[PDB]
Amino acid sequence: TRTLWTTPDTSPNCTIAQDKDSKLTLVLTKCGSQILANVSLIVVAGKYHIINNKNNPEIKSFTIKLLFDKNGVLLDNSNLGKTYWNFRSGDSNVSTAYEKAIGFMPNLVAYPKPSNSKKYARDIVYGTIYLGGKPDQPAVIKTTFNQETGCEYSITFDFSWSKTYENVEFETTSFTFSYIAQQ
Amino acid sequence: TRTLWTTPDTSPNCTIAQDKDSKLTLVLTKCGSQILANVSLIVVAGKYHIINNKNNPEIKSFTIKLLFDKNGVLLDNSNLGKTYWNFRSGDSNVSTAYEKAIGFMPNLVAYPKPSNSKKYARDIVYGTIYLGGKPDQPAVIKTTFNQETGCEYSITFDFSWSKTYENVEFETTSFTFSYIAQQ
Amino acid sequence: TRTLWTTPDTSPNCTIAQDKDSKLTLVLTKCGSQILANVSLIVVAGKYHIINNKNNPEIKSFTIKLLFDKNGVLLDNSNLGKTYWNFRSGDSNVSTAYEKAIGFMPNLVAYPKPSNSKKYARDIVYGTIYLGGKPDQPAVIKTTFNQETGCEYSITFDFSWSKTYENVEFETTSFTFSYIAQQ
Repeated sequence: TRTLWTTPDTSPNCTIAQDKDSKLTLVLTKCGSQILANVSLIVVAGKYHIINNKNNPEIKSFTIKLLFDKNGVLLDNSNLGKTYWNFRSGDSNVSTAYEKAIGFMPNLVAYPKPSNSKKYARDIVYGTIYLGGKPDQPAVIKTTFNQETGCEYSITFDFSWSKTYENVEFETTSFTFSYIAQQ
Repeated sequence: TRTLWTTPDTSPNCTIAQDKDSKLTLVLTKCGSQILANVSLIVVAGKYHIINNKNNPEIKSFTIKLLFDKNGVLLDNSNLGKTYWNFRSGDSNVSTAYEKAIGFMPNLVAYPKPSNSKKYARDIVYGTIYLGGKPDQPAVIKTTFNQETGCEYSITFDFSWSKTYENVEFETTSFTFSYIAQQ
Repeated sequence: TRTLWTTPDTSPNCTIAQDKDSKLTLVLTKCGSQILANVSLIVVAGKYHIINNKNNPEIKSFTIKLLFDKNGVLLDNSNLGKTYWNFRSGDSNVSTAYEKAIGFMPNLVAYPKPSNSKKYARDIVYGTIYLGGKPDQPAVIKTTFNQETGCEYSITFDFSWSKTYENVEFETTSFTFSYIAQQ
């Protein structure tokens, strides 16, 4: 499978700025032609952990890329660690190894490659999450489909602020969206 | 079925202002009592294609109506073209229009018809999409259930901008919501 | 089952400020590891029915708590009435009470208890609903998971305004979100 996730375990699984500096809590759940997605992010390390824009005003956005082969396995030059990401059983993920989740991938027809044809804005799903769950502390999470090259399919999360933040931990609220499946 | 959609093909399928001037990319996917919906809009023609509010400040909202008989077939005086809209098999629809679509329709109990009784606002699901996928360029998408007359069921999208736009193509981001099913 | 709901009937089922003063229209629908949730609120009685902030500027937020035992039955010191809340069969509920809908519950792993650790903000799902479906009249709906004590699981809705409202009926638009299931 119903579900292809990174375990909810919060053992860091994502490399933004330095090795295993973050936990991306992505959960994809197939309902026929739509994948239902729930996403969250805890930076625990280095750049992007604590934000001081009085210090570093240049720092106010970053990116996490998920790339996939013709089959839909995570290509290990994705920001996300390949081991934790696999179809879920219970509190774990069937262990074994991931293979053949096509149609967990976003539809190429619906969400074309940049090369294949002129892209429209339906490729994108803007959402807003909140740092520390504080209403005064929002940030944007622009999810973008099959727009990376060096892969057959992409999901790519772009995080951005626009507010000058002084000592704010980048741990987000949950956000939910859907996209159209390849099959 | 799982899914009732307009093909993602982007061959114009919707009549807002003039014949086939737009592509409504609606995708309904039944999860028991809830329909999970993903919606997008590309205007390609005439009024509402390029927005100049310096020229036409009066122009900042329009409407797309989906009407359904007792059975849940699109009544062909809906803004959406009746041919492209049918239960999905592959990237097409078996290309013979459906007969038994009910319970893709929004619940009359939950979302009543405009009776004498006190009407509550739970009929409505406000969302925000973004023109050209630009954060500076938002617009509203008020989805409204079973409030149109001359039909048994309605889904109706109301698009509005508070913002004075100078030469902006009305092509939207994806937006996802859910409603309660009739059956 | 697919669905665990409060009937869509407008018969008050929730106690905010005084006995049965409100109708919470909560609808949980299991798609594997994610619950897809649709929520609405009609206050019909007493404090929080009509809002005058010229009169009572102190009044601009309130809370509805859903509590669950190890098994996932609503504990009857929840704001929501235990009788109307049960797995859906037609537009009714088989009128025989459920025990142990676990995995309609939010995951403890994902959404931990306030257990003496660093708590992260992924517990929370901020949304905005609109009073009377009027764009000028928004309110916030901070949904928060497993953060209440005297229970094994919690869903808790926090409603807040920040705008001075003069004679506004607190009846909301629908709002849709998802959380990760326990199992």
